[PDB]
Amino acid sequence: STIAITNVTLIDGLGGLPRPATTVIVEGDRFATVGPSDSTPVPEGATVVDGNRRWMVPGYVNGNVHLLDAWMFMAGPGTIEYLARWEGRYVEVIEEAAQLALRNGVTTVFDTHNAIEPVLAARDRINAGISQGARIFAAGTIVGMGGPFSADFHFAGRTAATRTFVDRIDSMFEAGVGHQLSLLPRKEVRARVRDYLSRGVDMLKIAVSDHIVFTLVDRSVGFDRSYQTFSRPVLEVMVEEARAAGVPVLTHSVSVEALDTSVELGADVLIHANYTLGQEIPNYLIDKIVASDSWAGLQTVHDQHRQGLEDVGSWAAALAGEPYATNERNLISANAKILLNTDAGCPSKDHLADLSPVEREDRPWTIGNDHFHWTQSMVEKGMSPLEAISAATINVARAYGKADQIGSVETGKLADFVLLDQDPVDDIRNLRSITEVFQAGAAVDRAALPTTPLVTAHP
Amino acid sequence: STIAITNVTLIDGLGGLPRPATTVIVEGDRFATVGPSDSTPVPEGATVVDGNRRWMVPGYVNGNVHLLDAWMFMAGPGTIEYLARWEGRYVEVIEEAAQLALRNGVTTVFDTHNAIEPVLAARDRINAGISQGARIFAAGTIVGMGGPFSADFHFAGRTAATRTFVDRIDSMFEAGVGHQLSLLPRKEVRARVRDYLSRGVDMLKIAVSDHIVFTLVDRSVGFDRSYQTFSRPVLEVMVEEARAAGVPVLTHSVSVEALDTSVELGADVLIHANYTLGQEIPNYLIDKIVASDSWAGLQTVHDQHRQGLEDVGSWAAALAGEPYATNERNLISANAKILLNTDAGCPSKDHLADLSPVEREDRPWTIGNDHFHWTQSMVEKGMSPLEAISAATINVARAYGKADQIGSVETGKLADFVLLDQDPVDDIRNLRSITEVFQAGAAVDRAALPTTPLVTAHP
Amino acid sequence: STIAITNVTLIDGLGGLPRPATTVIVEGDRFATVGPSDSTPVPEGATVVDGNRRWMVPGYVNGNVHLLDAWMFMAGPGTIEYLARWEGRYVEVIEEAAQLALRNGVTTVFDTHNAIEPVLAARDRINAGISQGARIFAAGTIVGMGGPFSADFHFAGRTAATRTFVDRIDSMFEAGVGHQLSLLPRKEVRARVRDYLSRGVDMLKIAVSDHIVFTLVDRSVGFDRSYQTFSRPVLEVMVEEARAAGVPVLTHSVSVEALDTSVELGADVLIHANYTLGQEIPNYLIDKIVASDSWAGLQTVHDQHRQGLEDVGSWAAALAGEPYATNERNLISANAKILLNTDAGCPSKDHLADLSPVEREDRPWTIGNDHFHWTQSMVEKGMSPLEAISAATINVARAYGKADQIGSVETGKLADFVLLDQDPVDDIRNLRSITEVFQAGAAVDRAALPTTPLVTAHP
Amino acid sequence: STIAITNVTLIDGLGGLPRPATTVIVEGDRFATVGPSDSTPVPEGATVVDGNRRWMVPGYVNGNVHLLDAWMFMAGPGTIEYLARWEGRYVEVIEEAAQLALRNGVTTVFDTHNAIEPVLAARDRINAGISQGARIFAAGTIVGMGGPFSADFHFAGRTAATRTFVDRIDSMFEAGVGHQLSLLPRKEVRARVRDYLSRGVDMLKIAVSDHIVFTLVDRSVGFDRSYQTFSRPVLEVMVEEARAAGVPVLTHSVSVEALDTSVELGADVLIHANYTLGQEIPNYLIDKIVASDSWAGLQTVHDQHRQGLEDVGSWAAALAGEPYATNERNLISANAKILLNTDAGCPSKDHLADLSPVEREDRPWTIGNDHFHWTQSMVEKGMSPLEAISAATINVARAYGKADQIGSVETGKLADFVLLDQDPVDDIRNLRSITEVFQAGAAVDRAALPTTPLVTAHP
Repeated sequence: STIAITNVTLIDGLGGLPRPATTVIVEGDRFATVGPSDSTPVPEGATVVDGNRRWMVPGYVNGNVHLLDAWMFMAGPGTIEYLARWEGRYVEVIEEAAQLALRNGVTTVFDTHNAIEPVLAARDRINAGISQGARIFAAGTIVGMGGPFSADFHFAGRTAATRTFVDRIDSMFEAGVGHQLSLLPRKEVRARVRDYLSRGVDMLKIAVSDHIVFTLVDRSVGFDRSYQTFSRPVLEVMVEEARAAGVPVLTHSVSVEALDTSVELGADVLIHANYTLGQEIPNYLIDKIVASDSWAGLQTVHDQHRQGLEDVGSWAAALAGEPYATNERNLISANAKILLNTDAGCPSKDHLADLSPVEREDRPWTIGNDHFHWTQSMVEKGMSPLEAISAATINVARAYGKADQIGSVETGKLADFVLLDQDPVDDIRNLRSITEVFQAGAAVDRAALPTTPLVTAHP
Repeated sequence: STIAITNVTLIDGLGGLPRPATTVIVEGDRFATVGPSDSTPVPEGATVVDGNRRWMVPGYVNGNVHLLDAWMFMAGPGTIEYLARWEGRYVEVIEEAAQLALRNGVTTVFDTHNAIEPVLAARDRINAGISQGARIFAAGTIVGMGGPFSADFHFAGRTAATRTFVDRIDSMFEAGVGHQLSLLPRKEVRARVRDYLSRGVDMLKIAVSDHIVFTLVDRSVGFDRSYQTFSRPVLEVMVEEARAAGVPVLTHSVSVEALDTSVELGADVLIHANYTLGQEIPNYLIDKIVASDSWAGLQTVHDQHRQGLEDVGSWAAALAGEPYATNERNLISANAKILLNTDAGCPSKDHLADLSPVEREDRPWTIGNDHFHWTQSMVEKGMSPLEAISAATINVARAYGKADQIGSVETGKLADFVLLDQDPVDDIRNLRSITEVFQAGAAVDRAALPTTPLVTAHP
Repeated sequence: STIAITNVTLIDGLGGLPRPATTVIVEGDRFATVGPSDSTPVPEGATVVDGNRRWMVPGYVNGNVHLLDAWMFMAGPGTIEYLARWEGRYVEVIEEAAQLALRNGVTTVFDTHNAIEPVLAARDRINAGISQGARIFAAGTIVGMGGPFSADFHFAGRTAATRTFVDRIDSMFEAGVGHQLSLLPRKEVRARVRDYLSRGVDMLKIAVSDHIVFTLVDRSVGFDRSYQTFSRPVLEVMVEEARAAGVPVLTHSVSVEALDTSVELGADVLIHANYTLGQEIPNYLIDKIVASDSWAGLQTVHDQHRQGLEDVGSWAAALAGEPYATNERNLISANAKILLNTDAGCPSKDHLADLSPVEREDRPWTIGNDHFHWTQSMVEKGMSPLEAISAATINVARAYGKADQIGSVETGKLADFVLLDQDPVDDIRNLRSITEVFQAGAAVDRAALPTTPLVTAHP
Repeated sequence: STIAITNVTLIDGLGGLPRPATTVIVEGDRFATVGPSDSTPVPEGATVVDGNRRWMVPGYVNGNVHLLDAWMFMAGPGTIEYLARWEGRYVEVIEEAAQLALRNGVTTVFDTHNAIEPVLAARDRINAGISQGARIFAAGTIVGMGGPFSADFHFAGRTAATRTFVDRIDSMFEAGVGHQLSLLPRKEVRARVRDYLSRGVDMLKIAVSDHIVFTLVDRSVGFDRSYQTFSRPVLEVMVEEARAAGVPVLTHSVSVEALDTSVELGADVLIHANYTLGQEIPNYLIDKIVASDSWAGLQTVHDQHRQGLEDVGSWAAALAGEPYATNERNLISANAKILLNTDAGCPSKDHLADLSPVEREDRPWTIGNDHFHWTQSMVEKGMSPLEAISAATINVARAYGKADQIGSVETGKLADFVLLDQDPVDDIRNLRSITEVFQAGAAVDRAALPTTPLVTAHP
């Protein structure tokens, strides 16, 4: 169809004032003309879309989620069942999460940890309109990290499951890259980091620091025992390669140091720079990130979500309060360039059942809720009700080099948009009320989504 | 309807001399009339089917298996994934379990330990010929023996798998019966054995003594603790109820104590009969058994498999090794009334895979191979091949009281039998070489089984 | 020199009204003459005691304790270090606990589970006067149970400690009995049971039920499984052999059966009586105990300490409230027959530091404060102050057959007794105030006790 | 004093043609003269010692040892008992081991991981002649590794004992260092290092890669997973302070990086240099090392032990074979320095008892054979018993800057020397020939050692 959406009150999300009396046309995919005129106008064959009493915000863009849920895998009881159920139809399961986002208005997602052949499949099944879902740029595995049954993720179950299964699934995820590279000389690293890269992942996440946490973490004490995965020399050896392909660089930082190094490594996208596992980002580095110009994603929680979570002693609750949010504001109020990151996904129905109602009410990490929560809380961090959005908008997409394409709302750009019911401003939570989601200049049947309920099957 | 045989050389299945040049005829399941007159009638319209060069042996009746394969449950691992994928298809995974008894010749099966619902629904489905398999009378669960994920079975996996999942399944097996009742005053236990009987188990199997033996196993002091779950006045209570509902009473016994205990009640069948855990059976017993009217189940391993388990140190080898055989035989060579008992069921294609190729060839614990294994080994413990197949066929029937229904090939009994190229009387193992298999006056398509494959699907 | 005590108020604690203005006269230990008169005079050349405005109570006797901490163990952790450090000095740890017992006024103590080598020798040491301490009786191991580093106790550490140490330190306990005993023929048990009793244990405590409730560790839950360690022929096979040596048979029973069987052998002392684990003893059984001639050892906790533990949720908090306190009133309300049973001991210096001060204060299971607490709660359950007083003194002696020697100020009997400022009758907590402690005629120096501080030495 | 030990064939341990027909004068430690002459002659008034038929070597110095024997603490079981029992006598336990070193000829011992207060006390005591042991130098703990109940050491351990004893003991090592250093900025990592030396540990060791053999405990997959405890700037900052103090800095490296990072920094000693954890030092790195001028300690085994080890199931067996071994070979022959390195000490009598008799004879990690086994296996890998004999002496001396004090019988040097009844140059193995041992000029009574035995005391 060729469509005209009329009488929209438009948030470009660029940061400009919202403008009412705005009428947007779509050509093909592709936004066409943006102006009010009275209209613009309509080419008589153009499909009508009535935009009275609604808003257009650019289609939401999530910079961090895992289409197959690693927060659970990291979480981790229930990793084994969810992998064994759903094995071999994973690629359709990945497309499940991709839909839940889009259903909630996220047109495009960046996934930083997954199984590469199913997540590439998914990225291929979705773009070609074989499979309904959100546009996915595949991160691949995160380099230097082991499988779902390794450490880095839930470690027991190495002993509770058949060895042949436990390794089987790992090799899917780990591919030829990953954590054994610790030991070995960069020569062979260099070798195996482009054989991998040649696989078509959009991006590279270089795991600069350890993923061993729930495994080691202490039952009274909070965090400790951060480590550093790779040699400082070995670390450029993958940045050179990453630079060579044209994929940008994403980085796992978990400690004040290794964040520093990640900033010195010139990494395009910093994934959870706010979790420094410790002291707040030394008031030094903020003015290096800010100064040395690479984008910074923060992952957040409400106070109200936290207030509950320590009330129930969630132990994933420590991350919410405590030096971590008292640390982001500095970057916010220092105008660090900010990204939408909630490590996220679509968990097994049983793992929701274990959590307290307090805990799974409005859970940030659940892929439908995540971008709303994040946009709601960030303001709680001293952020105007805009930018907030984009925020999710341009800033995740400015930070990958997808900015010219997504999105949007501007002429000659992919037409991905969401229509709201109510003012996004003073109440940032209105992003939830969505009369329509358009993608690639196309309508989404939101009412019936997902296309095939799989991981939402109970019983 | 019709079908008959010519000039077959049959073992009457009572250990009577095989009479060659002999013939069966049979109309509409159960056998019509047998013996040659060197005219055995053909009343025309009749299936001319050749019996030369092959033998007529009654169908195998395996008096212990586990259609959900509970053996794999007391660990190894690989239960967690197994129960997860397959949950809600359970009836099918079992029926496939049942079929692989038919292919390898077992025409009838009693399941000592299962979940009542999908095993009864598997039986209720077969019995109606709604599906293919070996006739099941299904004890349901065992009384006093609880969750697949508790102790008794896969103890690790409370912590590896979510509580919802574990709690959901644990209830699937326990019924109203199970672990607790160790606690209940017995007259209220009376309620909950009885609620259980009315459900439709064809029999009742109480666990006189623990299953904790295998979680922990442990540490290679190759024996050392047993316990007992109920008090005798509860046993004598439990058997009373088992009597009036008309069901056979079966008994799990793992200690020198607890067999004398098991027999006194009047249990018809003693599963795990030879397993005394660190001890040879007392003559005082070898007498209590031989004199007092009860059947002993025995489970055994090859002499070329025995030293395989010992070699790779399989931690199953404690059973193969040491006092079980000298304890086995002393029941055979005291002339006890024994039974074909092998715990078994389909294992994870993976749980198979972790195993050594030694453990894999000749494996006792598969549903297909286990009777071939059993009859073979049992002669190696000093049986008479003709008599051991009595253990395979009539003996199991007479235990549960099924002799008038199944067993030996006599007149008026269910028409179930097997035709073999080589000779059982010469070599019992050559009960393997089958050409035709018939259950209920019906040929079985020997290639189709298991129809819908799940656990077997390779890869 | 013939201790002679004038003007006191004597609680005979046979229940009778305390008689003031009374002097009891001691001739070389073994009290000779209680008096009315006014005094029934002070023969001559006797030592001087000053009794007016003070109360003499019988020197308390303890119907269960653990000198080597058993309690703590079950625990769990803190056993690997405590038993490791004090190895071979064990024998002095025993007396040290009974150095702690005496100074608060416990003049006699019955230990149930302990290590014969240390437990018995220490008593031989104490009685003949080599070491200061409170008289010891000592069942040795509980036949039917293992030791500290197995199940029944601190399971863990098996895999965290040395196999050589592991095996060495149980089998200090286990002796000939406990693991094994379950396996063997009754015939071989009664040889081993007879053999062990030969070592002069004063008692036979047999574990009628299991001691593993702590693999039954669980939260969101409470205990479900209990087992009965031996068959009935073995349990009464033993009680024969205890009858041989003329020793009392004590029973360990945590199920509603089990306790019932304990009853059916006529066990002289029921240890753990009120603990049937999650069930309430039916009044048929409350009646079975009261009619059948045997004693109910009753373990207790503060209504406050319950309210104390219930808050910080001590992992032992479940026996404090719950069906376990609520019944036992049942046993006493019905004139049950009573005995002062407090599993108790002297924990490692650390074992206390791991405890919330709401548990380090007024702890029931610390051998110092152990009896004071038990009496205080027994009045709350519904005892007349004296009869709790009678039952913390003579009953326990009368249960085991010691009322020939200890427990009442009736003459002939051992001179154990205690003097306090305050009247226990109008507050039984005012038993707490000790002025003098006299054992076997002799005064106790309560200032320097324990003589050599070991476990009380910090650090 | 004037000690003169005469007509010995002297090896000053410089790698020359040995010096037969010699007499060396000791005047008050600190050798006065050396020349064959006839003697030189003797100054009388003097201890003339029989030098008949015997050699003189300066006596060994071990450049890697733990006097709490932390090779067991990863083992780990049997860590707890050891630390639990000896505590408070820890100071005597350290001195305990230093005597077995002196008993076997090690005249000076370098201690690379321990608790400060005990070891600096033990050190300071031996120097002060207030106790008898091999002189101590003692790096203190190794920075970046936490207590022995943490990762890097005994697991499980930590959850199987009190949290106080775990916390008290842990802290005692960590000294302010290890673990958290991970958490905190280079700027306050720096300051926290400055405080540490303040007590004067005599060198600095810093773990460039992690101690976690036992977060990976898979036979089969085996060795994978390595980490670095510090980013390069933190190693940098740590390194200079170590210079500002003038303590030799030593490196713990287990990856092909680390090692390549450790030479980059210029840690004098690289400990664990031949351990690539699964990879063989690259050419270019071995010829990087030789230019680099740092001293390489290699931990070596007999081929005799390695077959023995591997024929057990010995968990170190990998460490003997593979490149782990095949590496020292490629390092010795590049004309690269070698340092005498064995982590070693005295394990508890129970730690040894578990192992096969194969494993406990000639055990490299035991402070009795530790050097001997080591020395022999250098000549087995291509050293010259002239250069291997010294590899235990002048290198370890030269490595720490003690070179003008220890390692050769030479200019104004403390008299440490040991007298052999055999020729070491002929068979190295002949370093087991000792007759007497002289430390600081004085003889020590060698069957009198250890003076007080704690760990040794069997049983």
